Amino acid sequence: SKNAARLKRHARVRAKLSGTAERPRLNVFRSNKHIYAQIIDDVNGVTLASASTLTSAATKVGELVAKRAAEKGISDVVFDRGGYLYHGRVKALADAAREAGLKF
Amino acid sequence: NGRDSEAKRLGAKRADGQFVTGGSILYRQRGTKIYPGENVGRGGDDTLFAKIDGTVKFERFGRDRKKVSVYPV
Amino acid sequence: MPLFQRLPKRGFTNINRKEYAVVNLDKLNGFAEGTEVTPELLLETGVISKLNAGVKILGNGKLEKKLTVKANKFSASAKEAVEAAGGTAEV
Amino acid sequence: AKLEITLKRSVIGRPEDQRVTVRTLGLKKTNQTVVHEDNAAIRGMINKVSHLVSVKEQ
RNA sequence: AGUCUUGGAGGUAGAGCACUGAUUGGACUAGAAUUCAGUCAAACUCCGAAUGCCAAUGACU
RNA sequence: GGGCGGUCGCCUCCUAAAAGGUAACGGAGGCGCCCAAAGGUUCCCUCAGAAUGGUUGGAAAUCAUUCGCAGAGUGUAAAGGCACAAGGGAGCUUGACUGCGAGACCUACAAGUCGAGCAGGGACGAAAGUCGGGCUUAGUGAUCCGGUGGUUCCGCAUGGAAGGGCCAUCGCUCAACGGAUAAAAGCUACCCCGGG
RNA sequence: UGGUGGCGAUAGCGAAGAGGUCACACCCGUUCCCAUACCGAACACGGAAGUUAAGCUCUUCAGCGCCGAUGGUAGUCGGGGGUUUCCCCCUGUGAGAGUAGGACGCCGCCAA
Repeated sequence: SKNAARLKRHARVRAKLSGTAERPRLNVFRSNKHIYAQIIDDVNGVTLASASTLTSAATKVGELVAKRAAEKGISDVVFDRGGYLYHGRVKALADAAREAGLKF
Repeated sequence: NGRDSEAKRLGAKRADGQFVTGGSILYRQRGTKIYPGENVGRGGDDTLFAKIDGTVKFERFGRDRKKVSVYPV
Repeated sequence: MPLFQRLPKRGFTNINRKEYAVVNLDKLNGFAEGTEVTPELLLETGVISKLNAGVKILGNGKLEKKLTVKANKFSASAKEAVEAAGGTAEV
Repeated sequence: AKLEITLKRSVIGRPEDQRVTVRTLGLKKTNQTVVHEDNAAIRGMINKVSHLVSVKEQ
């Protein structure tokens, strides 16, 4: 189903890029209700930054993922497209936090 | 049917726990029998080598898939 | 076939190559006083074994006092080392 | 403790490495005798050449 | 170099069978695809063995 | 035993005794290439065949349904490899690149093989990154000699030119493939002669 | 309860119960962002009436698959011996098949 497809897509994208060497990865979770976001590594699993709300009016709240990342602000973090195509709210959640002091 | 082609040099290049300099020949084989591991790249003839100087180890993946890796000294 | 009959020949040769006599900068460290150091005194005492086309001075080594030098050519690093001790470079 | 080791056959006609192991024990003439302290490495040699060397424990 | 200590390969026949095959026993029954499984495999493969050589780090000689 | 025939390079298996290497006039097969796309990149994609419903329709070309762990496919022959796909479908492109290269593999040498990383310039994508030809291994040749170019060096008393050097590039079935010369048939025995 | 994980399906498939204030899913349309060898099916998109019937979750089953001994074997690595198109002893490590059995999961990280 949709979920499975998205998972597979993410895996395909995880199979190429990992990045997690104190330049961690930042994932997006897109549900039918709202959009979740997590920063996480590979072997570690620690979530240095985790933002969520709980169209792009939610991405104004999706701008908070760098405003939480402001507390630390320590190396660049690679963005994860998930199973979501860089078109819509997922693509507008990267630049939003990019301007606040994140280099990606 | 007496004609025979030259047998290309194929086999193991290094062993376990051996100080291997980076870019040194490791395991070269046709196709992809042995998957790459940590700090290991691929070549034109699917040959396994090293990038950084350090020791070498042996391991596997699933139920029938081995892979090589090189940990820094 | 032997190896030398598989290596191809290498350009050509010049009919007149000018090779001057070279002396480590260190050859002037064993002489009495830097004065009128003309190549016909280099060739008499025998620091140069044979004058050919010209006398070139090389900048390998450290100089000592000032000594009048008369040479056909000069290396750029050799030019300053006599000009630092108090010698003259008359070409 | 200690261990006494004596040849009873010769190395002539025996295969290659069995000449080398009994050379590293110190034996080079038949009916020679050498003394060595016990070990797992030395005891492993004797299981390689047992028909050749008979072992004498004091 | 020698031995033991530990982790690092190879499918050789001990072999039997999913794949390929030699087959036929029986087929399914249009005796060609294929059904329950007996056979044999130098060019058949889901399994692990006895020495060496690659090292390794120690021991002893 | 000399004669008749074949074979003389390269690639995969089999002998070749479970890996480097390994013989026989031992057993099987392939090749002197192809393709600007069957290429690079970005993003999606799962398959063959079984089993139903008929307009052509055959035991069979298509057609929508239940299914399939690969019974599919990958320019080419095999084996090794592969459906987190290398295998399908499109967007977009010419990295089928210039100077190189720490090192290693192979082993008499000559060659041959893989290469992180750096620079110059790009392609592609938001980015990270990937790209120095094709899933891997075959599809080629010496020096020598002449040919077409880019040019600086040199150019014989002085200037030129002539001619050569130095880079790009052509001509080899030399096929008895590490290539005796540009060139080359039998012949005869009473035979000359070193040998069984 | 969600997210992303870590371990060689012991994770799996299969069969039955539980469900959902929240979580998450379906469900409502295409106004544009973006869509189809054809299509709002998917990808998008913007919305909360809702059943949970499924997906997902909690809980059971040895149905299938998987994992797996112990012991004995076999062939041999030393060494020995006979009748040798081979056979037999002694110190040596010891499988596969087969069964007992393992098992319908464990172990991190936050978030609510």
